[PDB]
Amino acid sequence: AFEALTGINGDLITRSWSASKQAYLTERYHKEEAGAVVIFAFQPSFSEKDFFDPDNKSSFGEIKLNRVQFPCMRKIGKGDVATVNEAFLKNLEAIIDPRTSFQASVEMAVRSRKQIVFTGHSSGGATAILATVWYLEKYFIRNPNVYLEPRCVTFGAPLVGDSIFSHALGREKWSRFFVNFVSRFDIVPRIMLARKASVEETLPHVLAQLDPRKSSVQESEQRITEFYTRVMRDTSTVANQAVCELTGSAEAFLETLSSFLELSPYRPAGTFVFSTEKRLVAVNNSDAILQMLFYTSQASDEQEWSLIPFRSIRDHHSYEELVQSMGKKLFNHLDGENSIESTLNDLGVSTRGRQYVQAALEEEKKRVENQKKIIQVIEQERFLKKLAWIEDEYKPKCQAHKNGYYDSFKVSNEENDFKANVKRAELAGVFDEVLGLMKKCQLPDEFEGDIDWIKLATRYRRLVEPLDIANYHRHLKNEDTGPYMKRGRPTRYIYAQRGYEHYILKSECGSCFWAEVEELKGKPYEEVEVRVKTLEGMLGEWITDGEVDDKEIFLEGSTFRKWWITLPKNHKSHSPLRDY
Amino acid sequence: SSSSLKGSALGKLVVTSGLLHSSWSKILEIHNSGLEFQIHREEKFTLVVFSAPPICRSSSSDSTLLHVKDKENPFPFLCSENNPSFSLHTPAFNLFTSASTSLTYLKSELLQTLKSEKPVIITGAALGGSVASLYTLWLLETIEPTLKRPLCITFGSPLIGDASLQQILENSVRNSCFLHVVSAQTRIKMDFFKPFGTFLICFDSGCVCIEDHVAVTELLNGVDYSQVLNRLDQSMLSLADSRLIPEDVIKGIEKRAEMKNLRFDMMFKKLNDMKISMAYIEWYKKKCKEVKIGYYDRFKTQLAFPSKEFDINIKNHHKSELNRFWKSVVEEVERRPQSDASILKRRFLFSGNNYRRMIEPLDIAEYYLEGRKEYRTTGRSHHYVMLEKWFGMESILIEKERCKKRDLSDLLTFDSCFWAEVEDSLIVINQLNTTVGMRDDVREVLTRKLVEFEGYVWEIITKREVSPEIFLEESSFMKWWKEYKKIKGFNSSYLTEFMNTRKYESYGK
Repeated sequence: AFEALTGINGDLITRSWSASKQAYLTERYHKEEAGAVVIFAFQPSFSEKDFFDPDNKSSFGEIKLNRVQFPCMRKIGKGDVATVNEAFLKNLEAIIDPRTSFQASVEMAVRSRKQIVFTGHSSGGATAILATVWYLEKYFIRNPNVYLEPRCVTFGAPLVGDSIFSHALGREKWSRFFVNFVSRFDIVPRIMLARKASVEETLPHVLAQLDPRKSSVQESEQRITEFYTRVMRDTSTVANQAVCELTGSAEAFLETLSSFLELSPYRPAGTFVFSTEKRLVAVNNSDAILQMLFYTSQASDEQEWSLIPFRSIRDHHSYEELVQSMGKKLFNHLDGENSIESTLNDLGVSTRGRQYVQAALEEEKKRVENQKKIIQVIEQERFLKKLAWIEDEYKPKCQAHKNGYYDSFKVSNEENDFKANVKRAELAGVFDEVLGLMKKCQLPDEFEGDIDWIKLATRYRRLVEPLDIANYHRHLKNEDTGPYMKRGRPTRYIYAQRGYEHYILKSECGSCFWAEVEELKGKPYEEVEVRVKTLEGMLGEWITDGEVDDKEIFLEGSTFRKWWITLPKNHKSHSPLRDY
Repeated sequence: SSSSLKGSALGKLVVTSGLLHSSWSKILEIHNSGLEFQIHREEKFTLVVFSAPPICRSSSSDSTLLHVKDKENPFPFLCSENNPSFSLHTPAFNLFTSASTSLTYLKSELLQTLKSEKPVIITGAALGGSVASLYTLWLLETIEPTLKRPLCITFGSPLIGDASLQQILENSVRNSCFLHVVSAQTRIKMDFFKPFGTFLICFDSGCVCIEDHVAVTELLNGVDYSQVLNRLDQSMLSLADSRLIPEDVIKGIEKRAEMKNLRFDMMFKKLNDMKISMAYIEWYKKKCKEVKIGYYDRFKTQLAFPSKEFDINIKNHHKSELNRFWKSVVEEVERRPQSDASILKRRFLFSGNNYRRMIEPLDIAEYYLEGRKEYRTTGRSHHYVMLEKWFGMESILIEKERCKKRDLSDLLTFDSCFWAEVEDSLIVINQLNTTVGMRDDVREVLTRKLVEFEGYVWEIITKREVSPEIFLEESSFMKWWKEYKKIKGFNSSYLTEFMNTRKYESYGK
């Protein structure tokens, strides 16, 4: 049951636990070899320099990833790069440097076709998450195979990434590799949900209290109590604000308040396996995980308000007993069992917390329902025949007239042009409807990921975007709001182009040829030399890609050809496409 | 259900943020027969506290009506067409006007503070909360999503407004700047006065944050707030909270919220077929240009004598729905800004600009066929000038070029009131030719009008800004030119020779 969902058996769990414990003594990582498995454990650093970087100025020690080193970790359409904790990131690129011999080890490990596992205790777990991301970005995305499928197993790790991080993980379908054990009271999962200033006072004492090696430090009542208190207050505010942002309701009142609040961006990423004295409870829903992080740790009654904080610290060192007593516990996947009220009380969840978790699950179900409805709409016969009528009827008949569809639309002397315009309007309407839902994200993370949503969008773009270019330059909208590329181009086409580019790569646009040739014509050659040259250089690449078709573009009546005639004798003589 | 969850979560959130405790601490500070107010400038925000004498019980029912044209009303900007008048609470408004003097400079300073991107809070006690609300409203006369706006926080205040003020701010962006805290045992007879802004009802089990005013009505219809704040803090550490407010109220809130969200996305749906209606209008304009009449004068003719049913459909089905839709758009957006960066993010603004420049001539024809006068200053409806101004505001930020050697056969004229001016000049020529016994000074001032309009025609022509479809034979413009040529005698102007050198058909090429 457990292994079916998570993809790892108890043997690998125990071996990663032992390797993580071994990694304390080494420097920054320990390499263990068990037959076909190669486990890279990472050394936890319980110093407060290793949770909030000193040179970082933000209130959570977070930084945007470099888009070159972690390209796949971003929103493909919008273009926003993800946010990671800079302490752990600096740790990762410190270990990565060629002098450390980590990279040669992992590459000889992939040459030997071994199951690579990244693991670690509390902060070693965060370093393991980041190293798993780096590995997925450098090796798994180049030549994907099941022989390269990594695994990340963490025990009481803290949150590493923001919402865009978890989204990019869910989109590339990578969030299944990660497993993060969290006992019912461990505090290190919850720490980075609090502000730096909220815990900057009592952080050194508690981090010394959390280090397993040096038990020389002695417990202080008030430091632990106060640290746990604010950690829980910041957690409660972040959780309530995630509840209020569920459906987007009452957002404006929240917006007034949001201007008065700082909230942790970090969000759970991957599968989280809560553990008790009787049960294992796996969750995969980031928002449900976030609500459980607060409501599971709440006190059963006020008399226990004394016992809860101390146990917290103690429970950060219970993973030995956890792994040893793993088989005797009862397991049940929360997201899949349709009756969770008994499980939540068993976990330690009040009534209202149970309802908030229920609401997060219901919102996930509504997201998948919205995906179902969009799939039903885009597959119907009327939409497909609207897309087809432009390829089977408009473009061929406009090729017959030796002018082309883009010109035939521009001059617009037939009923065909009116029908083309109304069809283009309705197509743009449905694509704008779906675009907003994706921008809303009321859609599952895999949507931008799916190839079918990608083929449909790129076909629609290649067919219809020249029509819009013609509509823009036909009614002199150019002379009103500027060049098309800057302010005229719709968002849907940019989303589609970026989705296609990301999918295939893992005047710059293809279907924007007409846009360029518009600004090119009518100017002296001495100033459009370089632009004309770049266009005709890429022209062949689009023709190889398919975006542009020579049939249409090279007809006698076509605007681009009649313009290219006007060019300088020397240019047309030495032009690459002279033979056309 | 989702709505009760959002309410209780927002309540706990606002309690945990800590604003309530700081504001009540400052109120206690100022606490221990006129309005007294203090300021508290801090590092995180600026705070203001008002305070008023004990509430006069019977003297609190009376109200004082206001009007848009009245200049005793300090709020001319919030009232609008459908709501030009709104009454207010009498003692609250009295104490606000009484103290307007120094809080004028205070308003200048607080506006500067908000310009500095620093938060601002106003707060109030039992009766001074009403005055704080009035001051916040006076502060919110220029609201943009990007600009920082204040926030009012009130404890135990009675109502200040009637149904009309509640209707002015029912869904506006200003209702998002008020927060009242009422003990669930407080009962307010709301027969005449109506509440507004977000409410926070405090039980002993916990608080609940309401936004729908109907729910607030049914809850409050029909006390030391330090005690209930302490009970809130205690309930923050109480294991169980039960259903405080009845479930039928939740039913109502959920129903109204769903209705509002579907009503909102309906217009995003509708714009797509509005574009198709405008495509039909484009076809109609093309056909009217074929017969050398122009769709303006053809539309006028058919509006006088309906003969073609195609034009009957154009007028009754396309234009009416375009007008209704865009009126609804402008009426809804100016109370709830879109996208933050601009009203009508980008599709609505540009589509509305094209809608205006294409459809306002038809409304001008309908206006001047009815026999009215002076359209530009008296005729055009609100949404037209709103669209024009909102496009002008962003038309300067964008970089554009207007080539000289282009076809203008489909150029829509930017000054959409061109035909109104043409018809006004036609009317003054009709006067100068037909009326008898008229004075001479009036004759020369009408010649002033005529030469002014001639220059206006010439400035728009030489600027390459007018559609050549005005030079059609059956057009109203060429008829007006024939009249003005008859009555001009032999005065000579570049436009007059321009009309005589027969270069007007070479125009637009």
